Amino acid sequence: LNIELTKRMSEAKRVDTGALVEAGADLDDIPVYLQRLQELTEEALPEKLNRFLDYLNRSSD
Amino acid sequence: LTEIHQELETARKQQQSLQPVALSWEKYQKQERQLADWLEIERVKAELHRLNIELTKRMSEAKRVDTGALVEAGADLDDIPVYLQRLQELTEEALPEKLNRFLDYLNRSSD
Repeated sequence: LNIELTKRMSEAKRVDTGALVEAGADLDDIPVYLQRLQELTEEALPEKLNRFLDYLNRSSD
Repeated sequence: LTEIHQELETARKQQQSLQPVALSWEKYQKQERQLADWLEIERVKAELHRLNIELTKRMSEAKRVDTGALVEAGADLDDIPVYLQRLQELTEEALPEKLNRFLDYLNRSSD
């Protein structure tokens, strides 16, 4: 499990652009990632898709 | 020439990624031989845990910067040999050729 977890964390840092850059790839850094995840599932994605659709409607039309 | 330069840069990046894998694998080999001689055990096994975590992280890194050959294998200890082979195949045959080609075409576009 630990191996997998570490591997998974790596891929996260592979795609992150600064959200969890300061974080590491050890189990002690697991909560931070989790927190980030909930944010991406709570406020970032919803509001940001809202902004994208608002721009696509106000502009391009 | 830019295509050739990109090939050379990718080869250099792959070799740089691979080398820490080799260092960590040598450390793991030393620890494994120590443990085998031992057969207190818990401390050695925890060090093995740490070394395997480092090994997997380095293997994943090397996979990230790979563009082919390493795709067959995975980021597991059993795949350690192939990566090592790749490193050699670079340091002796891939990186030199590439470099020469680059240093050739660089002179072919300027002189």
